[PDB]
Amino acid sequence: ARQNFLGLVVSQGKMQKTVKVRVETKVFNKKINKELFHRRDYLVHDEGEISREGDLVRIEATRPLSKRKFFAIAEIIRNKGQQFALYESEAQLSVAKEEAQKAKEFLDKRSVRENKLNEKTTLLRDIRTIQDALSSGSTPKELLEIKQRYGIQDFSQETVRQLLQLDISGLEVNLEKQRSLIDRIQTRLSELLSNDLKCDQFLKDHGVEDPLTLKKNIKKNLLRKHVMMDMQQPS
Amino acid sequence: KHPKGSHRLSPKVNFIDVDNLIAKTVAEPQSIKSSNGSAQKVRLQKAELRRKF
RNA sequence: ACAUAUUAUUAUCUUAUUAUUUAUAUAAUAUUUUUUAAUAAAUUUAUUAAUUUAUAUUUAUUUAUAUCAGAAAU
RNA sequence: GGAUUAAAACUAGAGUAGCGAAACGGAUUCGAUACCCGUGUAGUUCUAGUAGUAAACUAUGAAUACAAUUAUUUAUAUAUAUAUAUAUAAAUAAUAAAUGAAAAUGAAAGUAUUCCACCUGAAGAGUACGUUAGCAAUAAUGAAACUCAAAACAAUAGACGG
RNA sequence: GAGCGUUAAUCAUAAUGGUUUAAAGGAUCCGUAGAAUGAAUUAUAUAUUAUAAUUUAGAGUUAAUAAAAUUAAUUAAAGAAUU
RNA sequence: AUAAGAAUAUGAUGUUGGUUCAGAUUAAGCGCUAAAUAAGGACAUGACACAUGCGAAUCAUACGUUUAUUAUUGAUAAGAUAAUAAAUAUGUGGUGUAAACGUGAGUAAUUUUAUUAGGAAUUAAUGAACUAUAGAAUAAGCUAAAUACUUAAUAUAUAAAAAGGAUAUAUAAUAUAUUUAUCUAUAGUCAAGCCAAUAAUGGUUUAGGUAGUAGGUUUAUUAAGAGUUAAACCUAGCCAACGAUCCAUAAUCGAUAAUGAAAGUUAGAACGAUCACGUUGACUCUGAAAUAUAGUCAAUAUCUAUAAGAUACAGCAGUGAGGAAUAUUGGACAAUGAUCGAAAGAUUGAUCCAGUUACUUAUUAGGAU
Ligand SMILES: [K+]
Ligand SMILES: [K+]
Ligand SMILES: [K+]
Ligand SMILES: [K+]
Ligand SMILES: [K+]
Ligand SMILES: [K+]
Ligand SMILES: [K+]
Ligand SMILES: [K+]
Ligand SMILES: [K+]
Ligand SMILES: [K+]
Ligand SMILES: [K+]
Ligand SMILES: [K+]
Ligand SMILES: [K+]
Ligand SMILES: [K+]
Ligand SMILES: [K+]
Ligand SMILES: [Mg+2]
Ligand SMILES: [Mg+2]
Ligand SMILES: [Mg+2]
Ligand SMILES: [Mg+2]
Ligand SMILES: [Mg+2]
Ligand SMILES: [Mg+2]
Ligand SMILES: [Mg+2]
Ligand SMILES: [Mg+2]
Ligand SMILES: [Mg+2]
Ligand SMILES: [Mg+2]
Ligand SMILES: [Mg+2]
Ligand SMILES: [Mg+2]
Ligand SMILES: [Mg+2]
Ligand SMILES: [Mg+2]
Ligand SMILES: [Mg+2]
Ligand SMILES: [Mg+2]
Ligand SMILES: [Mg+2]
Ligand SMILES: [Mg+2]
Ligand SMILES: [Mg+2]
Ligand SMILES: [Mg+2]
Ligand SMILES: [Mg+2]
Ligand SMILES: [Mg+2]
Ligand SMILES: [Mg+2]
Ligand SMILES: [Mg+2]
Ligand SMILES: [Mg+2]
Ligand SMILES: [Mg+2]
Ligand SMILES: [Mg+2]
Ligand SMILES: [Mg+2]
Ligand SMILES: [Mg+2]
Ligand SMILES: [Mg+2]
Ligand SMILES: [Mg+2]
Ligand SMILES: [Mg+2]
Ligand SMILES: [Mg+2]
Ligand SMILES: [Mg+2]
Ligand SMILES: [Mg+2]
Ligand SMILES: [Mg+2]
Ligand SMILES: [Mg+2]
Ligand SMILES: [Mg+2]
Ligand SMILES: [Mg+2]
Ligand SMILES: [Mg+2]
Ligand SMILES: [Mg+2]
Ligand SMILES: [Mg+2]
Ligand SMILES: [Mg+2]
Ligand SMILES: [Mg+2]
Repeated sequence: ARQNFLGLVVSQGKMQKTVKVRVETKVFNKKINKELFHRRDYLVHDEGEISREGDLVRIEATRPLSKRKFFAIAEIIRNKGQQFALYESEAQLSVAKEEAQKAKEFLDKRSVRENKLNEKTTLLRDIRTIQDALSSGSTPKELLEIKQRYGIQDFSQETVRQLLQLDISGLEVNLEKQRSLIDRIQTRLSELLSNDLKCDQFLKDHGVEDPLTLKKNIKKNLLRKHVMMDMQQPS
Repeated sequence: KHPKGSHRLSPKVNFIDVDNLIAKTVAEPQSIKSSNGSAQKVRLQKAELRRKF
């Protein structure tokens, strides 16, 4: 049949309807006693100009098409070259949109900081008026303004404590919950495995059919999936 | 797309029908001609042997 | 340095021959075509030599391109 | 392919104490274009460049896996009845094995794997010619003919040593 | 041995090699090609290769903690001595 | 599967390292020597120049021409006609020389070689010349005549042909029969064109090369693809340090020869395969295929007939030259082939034999006492 080769497109878009395909064949080199790969570039006809540099293609022998062209593209085995072209175009649009959004979020942050620098009022001073007015009874209009600078309509001892909350405090509680879950899951499964009877019951209670007839790994995974379905779904 | 001016498929294999090959190559004389001549008889004998072979 | 021989090349010069392509002929031949003499046969027809007519095939000269080779330069 | 690359050298402009090619003198010597002494120019210094060469040496390319010990430092860690002790790496020193022409190497110059550079008698010769690069000195690349049966390394025993 | 010798030639006769010290490590590193080489498991395939998925022992990124004050370039200073 | 080393360093030793030797061989030469026979080889050099003879002829059953005899005709013999038997290849024709033979100049590959269970454009109304089968073979002209040539007729969009001769018999030139030729068609056989992939010496101290160059589109040309060639219009490519381009050198190869344990290396004389060439260059004709050992023109040399002449020994033998060196100016067509012829036969320096030469191989070249 017509001789067919597999190769990588190494040049495209330089000649009209012609691409350069790199074909590697296996040969034996008697001198060094080693089976080597021999490489050669073929000028190949691309009637539809579909192939792109980087594509893996199969080329088939044809009639003479030019001084040096004797093969044509017969199939695109892998289209990595075509993908590269599509992803580059999308990237230009995708990145422009993201950069525009980030540029607008940077100018907004700058405006807020500038606005705050125009308000001579300082947190300490404001928190020293909400704690003196709340301990003296005075209600100068500054407080009403302060009830707008911060949005704190009510001036109580439990409102300054909520104006000065630090994110670290929330992190400390989320970390304890995370540690609890891990510790509970491990103790639960550890105990369950220690007692085969309580383990068999555990599986049946959660909806396993004849858990007794199961393997150690085929069933410990069920136990693990259940212990993690009784401490993460209920919570 | 295959190259313009080229056949997309390979030419169909030509299978020989031996009955048709024999009929066209070594066809039998259509009539039993009168080979009274000495040279006609020799030619008839040679043609028969060649066709048999 | 150089004096030699050999080969290759060319925006050059000359060029046999050939191919291709131009223009021209009161060009030749055949046929057609228009007439015209001479001759012959018969009692218009044929032949030959001319002229007119187109057609095909050649010929001579001519235009352009390429070309063995030689010259010059490298 | 690229970059960096001692000393000397060169281009331009500053600097110039000391040192110091050269040069000119003083000695030494049979002679002394030397060793020693004097006067001491370039250079040695700085700035901006050129150039890409050294015994540019561990005369030992880089990477990975692996193999028997001791000693000494360093680092990290651990413990305590708190200052040592116990660990794990690195460095260095001396070694086993192994390797090697031996001298020796010793975690490689061992056991293996991968990649690069390089060599094929001496002399001619890192020369000639050409080319490339540089302001230049030069640097890179790099032969052949002729001639010879040499030539070289480690080690051994001597002889000799101002 | 009807040849023998000689000259001219061909093949064989050590790489089942080497490069600290004998010919031979590039001054050094960076890095391109390499038709150079190079991890693990499983499944396919047309099979020491290809593809897909999965993995972290090589190679990297960031941070935390501890440690160190060297090496480049630049700028600003000090010191003994010499003439 | 078959793998050996030796001499030479050094005061001595170990090692590095070259040199030389022991083996086989030749397209061999030379020195000395030499018996017969059988077989295999023989200008590697100047693709230098060549005296002389040969190497390609054959057909009389294509046409024509020339004799003799006999018969008939011709009232005198010049001729004619037919039969018979001869002659003619200095007239017109047919077929044969694209092979074979010789040589290795050119050729490093758009061309050449080798290989592949390769390919398409998806190769002509090509048969070259045999086989099988079927059909056809007509009319004029031109020449002295024809199987010469020319123009027509009819034969698979349809296109595209031809030829008679010899011998008998019967007729009144014609017809049959036999024999040998001619043309067309179909298939077979033999045999052609083109392309791909892979391999094929040295120098980069030849590093850049290319400009129809790389690709696209269209026409012309061809049986047929393609910057293969010619014309036009576009794109800016293509090759290259895994060596481009350039230069030098060389015919290539094997189931051939030599060598080695082998991988290999060498040769390419001999045997065989392939290519190229026939003093040099280009071009054209015929043809399926030729830049043909043809033709045309030119170049170089020679010759005689002095013409827009002939010849070119790389066919055989042979000669001079060159060189260390390579042979008979032999016999025969008996054999195997080739060409012409219907046959009888003719031709054949293909070929087969012999000669010369230890160039190679083999056998023999007296045993017992
Ligand atoms: K084309
Ligand atoms: K100074
Ligand atoms: K050193
Ligand atoms: K290296
Ligand atoms: K060594
Ligand atoms: K000696
Ligand atoms: K030796
Ligand atoms: K001899
Ligand atoms: K005849
Ligand atoms: K000959
Ligand atoms: K040749
Ligand atoms: K007949
Ligand atoms: K080259
Ligand atoms: K010969
Ligand atoms: K014969
Ligand atoms: Mg001209
Ligand atoms: Mg010319
Ligand atoms: Mg200066
Ligand atoms: Mg001095
Ligand atoms: Mg520099
Ligand atoms: Mg130097
Ligand atoms: Mg050096
Ligand atoms: Mg140093
Ligand atoms: Mg590294
Ligand atoms: Mg130099
Ligand atoms: Mg020594
Ligand atoms: Mg003998
Ligand atoms: Mg060997
Ligand atoms: Mg090494
Ligand atoms: Mg080094
Ligand atoms: Mg060195
Ligand atoms: Mg890591
Ligand atoms: Mg010997
Ligand atoms: Mg003989
Ligand atoms: Mg010869
Ligand atoms: Mg006759
Ligand atoms: Mg004749
Ligand atoms: Mg021939
Ligand atoms: Mg007729
Ligand atoms: Mg006639
Ligand atoms: Mg004819
Ligand atoms: Mg005709
Ligand atoms: Mg017709
Ligand atoms: Mg040179
Ligand atoms: Mg074309
Ligand atoms: Mg071309
Ligand atoms: Mg053109
Ligand atoms: Mg030659
Ligand atoms: Mg060979
Ligand atoms: Mg031969
Ligand atoms: Mg050869
Ligand atoms: Mg011969
Ligand atoms: Mg020829
Ligand atoms: Mg010629
Ligand atoms: Mg000729
Ligand atoms: Mg000749
Ligand atoms: Mg001869
Ligand atoms: Mg002589
Ligand atoms: Mg003869």
